[PDB]
Amino acid sequence: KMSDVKCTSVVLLSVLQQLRVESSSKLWAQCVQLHNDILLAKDTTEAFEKMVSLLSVLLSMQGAVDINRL
Amino acid sequence: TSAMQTMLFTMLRKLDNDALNNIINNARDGCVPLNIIPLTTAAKLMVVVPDYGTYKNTCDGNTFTYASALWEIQQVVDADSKIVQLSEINMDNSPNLAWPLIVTALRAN
Amino acid sequence: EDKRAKVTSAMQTMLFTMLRKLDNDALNNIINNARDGCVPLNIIPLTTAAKLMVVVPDYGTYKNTCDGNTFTYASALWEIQQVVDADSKIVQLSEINMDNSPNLAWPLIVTALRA
Amino acid sequence: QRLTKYTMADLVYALRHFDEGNCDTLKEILVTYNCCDDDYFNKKDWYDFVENPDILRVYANLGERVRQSLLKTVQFCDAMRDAGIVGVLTLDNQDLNGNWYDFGDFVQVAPGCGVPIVDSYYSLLMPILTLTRALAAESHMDADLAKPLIKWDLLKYDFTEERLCLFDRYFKYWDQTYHPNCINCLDDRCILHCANFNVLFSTVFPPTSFGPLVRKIFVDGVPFVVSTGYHFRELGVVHNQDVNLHSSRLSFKELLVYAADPAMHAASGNLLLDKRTTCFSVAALTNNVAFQTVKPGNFNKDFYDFAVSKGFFKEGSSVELKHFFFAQDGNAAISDYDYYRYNLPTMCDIRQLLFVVEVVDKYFDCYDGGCINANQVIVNNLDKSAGFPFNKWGKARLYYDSMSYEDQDALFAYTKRNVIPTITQMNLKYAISAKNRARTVAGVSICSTMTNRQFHQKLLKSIAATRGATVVIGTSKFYGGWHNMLKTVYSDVETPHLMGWDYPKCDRAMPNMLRIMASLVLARKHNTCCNLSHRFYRLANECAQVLSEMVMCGGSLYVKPGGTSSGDATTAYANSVFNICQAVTANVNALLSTDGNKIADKYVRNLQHRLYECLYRNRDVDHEFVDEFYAYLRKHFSMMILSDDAVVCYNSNYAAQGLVASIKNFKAVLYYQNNVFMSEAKCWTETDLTKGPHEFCSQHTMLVKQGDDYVYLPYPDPSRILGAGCFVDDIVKTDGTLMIERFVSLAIDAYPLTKHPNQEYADVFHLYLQYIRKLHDELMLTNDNTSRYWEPE
Ligand SMILES: [Zn+2]
Ligand SMILES: [Zn+2]
Repeated sequence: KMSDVKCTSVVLLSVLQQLRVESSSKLWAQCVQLHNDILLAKDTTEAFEKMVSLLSVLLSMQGAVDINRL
Repeated sequence: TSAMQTMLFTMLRKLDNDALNNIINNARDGCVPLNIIPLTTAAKLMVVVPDYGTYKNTCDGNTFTYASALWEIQQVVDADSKIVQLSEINMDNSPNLAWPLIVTALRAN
Repeated sequence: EDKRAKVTSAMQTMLFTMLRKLDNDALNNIINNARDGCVPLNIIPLTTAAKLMVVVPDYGTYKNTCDGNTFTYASALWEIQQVVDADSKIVQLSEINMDNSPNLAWPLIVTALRA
Repeated sequence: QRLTKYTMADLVYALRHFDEGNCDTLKEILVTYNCCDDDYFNKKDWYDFVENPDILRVYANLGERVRQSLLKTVQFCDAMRDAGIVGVLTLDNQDLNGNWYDFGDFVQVAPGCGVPIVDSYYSLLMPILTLTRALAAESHMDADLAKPLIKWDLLKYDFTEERLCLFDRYFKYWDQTYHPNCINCLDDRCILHCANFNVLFSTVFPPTSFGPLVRKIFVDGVPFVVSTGYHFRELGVVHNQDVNLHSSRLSFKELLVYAADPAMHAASGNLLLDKRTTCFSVAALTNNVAFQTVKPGNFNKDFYDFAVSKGFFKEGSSVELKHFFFAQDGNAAISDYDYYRYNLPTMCDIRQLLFVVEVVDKYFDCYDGGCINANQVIVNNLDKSAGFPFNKWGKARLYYDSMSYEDQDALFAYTKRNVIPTITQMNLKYAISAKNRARTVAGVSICSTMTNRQFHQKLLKSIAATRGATVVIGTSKFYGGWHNMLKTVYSDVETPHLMGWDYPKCDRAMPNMLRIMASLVLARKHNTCCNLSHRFYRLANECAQVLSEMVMCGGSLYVKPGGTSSGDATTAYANSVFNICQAVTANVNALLSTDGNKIADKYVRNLQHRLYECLYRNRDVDHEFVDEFYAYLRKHFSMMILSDDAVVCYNSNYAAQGLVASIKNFKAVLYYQNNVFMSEAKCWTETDLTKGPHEFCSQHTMLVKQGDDYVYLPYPDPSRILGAGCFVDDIVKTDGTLMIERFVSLAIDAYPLTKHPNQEYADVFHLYLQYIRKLHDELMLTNDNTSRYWEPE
């Protein structure tokens, strides 16, 4: 599933950018590091662990909550 | 925007990873992380739990289950910033607690 | 000729704005102290800039560069007016220490004036 | 008596003919003289300059020893002159404490009438004088490292007397005219000669004394600070001539010159202390530091899903999705600027450089050139940034559509009599890669590119239109072009093998001496339309504009120590002049370093002899020898060169004997010429010419059947084609026309993969065509449109 995880990472960091995660340099840098480690991954175990941590940024932010409609 | 979120959640459902499904599903009930979910041993995770019905399914004594990992609960603090004991979070005392509660736990190896 | 006219106006406006900022006593002193009126460009900011910007990537560098209200640089004593972080927020000097180092948006930018 | 174990010859050899496996001479010298301990050599890659930069601190511990040898040589030379002794000074007659011995080649003629011959002595030492920081002591008050640093006057900008004092103290007997200020040189050879000394002498002068030189001038009674000259580390001080004070109004042209001139921006800015970098900076133009990020690639889900349904991106397959647009953090742009820290002052063996450049010139002796006027300049990329501050108003169209041709010619003429020290701007690039490293571009300004085209475009266009030559720029791979380029390099080599090599950190470590050499070679066409003074000012402007310019990053101006610029008109060509120079240098060294008496072929044995004697003697250019050496290289070391990418078809029977450069010669040459270590892991060798070069122009080569004959085709890495399909630059989301055009171009590049034995590679082409047919039906491409691309017309 490595190709799907890497493609997902691109979509996920892109929405974090749309939500202005770039505003806080501490958080953006963490988000970029999780993202690039997924893209450079060989082991899907690690790629998923990084995806969990990166996804939690999106789930943590409030107001812009889309998951409620799932 | 809406297109990106549509693709993102569609792709996450297709991956169908248990940790990803657990964090999205908890988030859908109002139970979200406060920080980036830690990956290393004894790293600290903080989450918010909106009610007892959610709490009883994620916490058992001092063990917290989240993102397909166990976490060791160190402390629980309520919405009025008071300390709540684990023995006090139950069906009989719940009506008097300042929910949502913040649950602090470390990754259990 | 509209393209040329817009460029001409923009260029003149820019150069004159800079001249108002540029013409001062320190500049006259550096030129007058030249043997023939010519000086290196790279020594003008060191002589004429009243304001110094310091960009610091971490706490250890901060402590050895701008510890407290004043510091010495380019043979001048500088007085800190403000510290702004990488998120463009104001940081107090009392907030920059080793214990709170992990909580700041490093690098920090220190603004100081010649004492 | 009481001489050291090793001689100056062994130190120079060990540093210039460096090979990590056989480096015992160097390791023993460094331990013996306490430059480092023995444990130092257990560090992974202890010898590199990019990784483990600490090696420079270690080589620097030889610097005092090296200057002591230079000083003893001068004292020796004075003594033999007074004694009436005539003779040759060599490095194997001087030990590592600087003591002289065994004067067998020395004879007496008459008291007071002797003369040392030091042309090989100093030239052989020259590359290690900057490597070991031989003049570091001269930064101290008594030229003594045990004492305080010289309290240099910040306002001093000339240093002519100081350079002459150093020259006559260390190189007293170098019997060739030195002109600290290169503006006074008679030809281009005399500029490289003098610049090479300036590189060494300029390292003991303060960093603030170099760069634009300014004066206070007035317009309508209002004072301005403008550049009226420039102090170059390599060229000395160059003054402007068209300096006019108490003018009434400025012309459009004067506004362009002043707007581009940092004197107005830096002198008026904030003082900047930037601790995120080790590079020298001048001023902040703002009160708020700017940071710059790079967003993720725009994922084309429809393409990806389409490909998945066809069997792509499956586990265990040979074709992976490896190429992505990686996001960047805040402090990326500066970490990119900080790689200029690897450009070190580098002194060259001048006797060798002045030979190699003649051979290099022969390689370009079939191209046209000269100066063209403004109305002869072709500019297609008018949507290119005009650079700082011009880019606050518009793109190049804005300036090209404003200035008349007469004004464009006048700006050009200005640069033939003065120097305009422009500002360029660096920016992060959004692009696809297999790596997460930062990538940038250079926003070279309009006040440089507008005049660089008038000076160089005729040549650059001639090179780009010429096929069959060594430097191949602008030659299409299509319609048999790849095949023809390969046959051109293969030529008639007797026992052909193919080689390529890598230039570790090229756009950053390339020294200013080789950058000057390259601009001097490209400027050699200006003989019937440019006098000597004009050729010098044009060099001074190219240097001020792209070697030591001011570069804006974020919100501030930093000084560039050297390297190349991706936004300039000549980089694609100047890099080929360089690639040839390094390849020629490797062949000159490959032959001179071998044992001339172990050569069975009398011809080559005589070539090696005469090569030595055309470098360190016979200073006048021997054009017949150069033609002969050049012909030798054409026959046994056939090169195909593109900007920082080369293929060589060489005669392995000669390379085996050390008569032709091999990869080990390139490794040694790069080590001391560009101060970089080149790993063999990044260099390919191929023995079977049935297959083409492993990689050239980032493409692989295979021989396939076509037309009941055989041809060579290039092919892309399938992981890049699928990555390119999958991620976009966010411009095709609104117009299917653009989506189709990029997919068709990718489909064409993927075409040769159908000839490949690996079916999974062939499938990428077929995937693209089915996708394109779908796009054309929704909005036709067939396999015939892609097949015709490799069929000669
Ligand atoms: Zn000269
Ligand atoms: Zn000319």
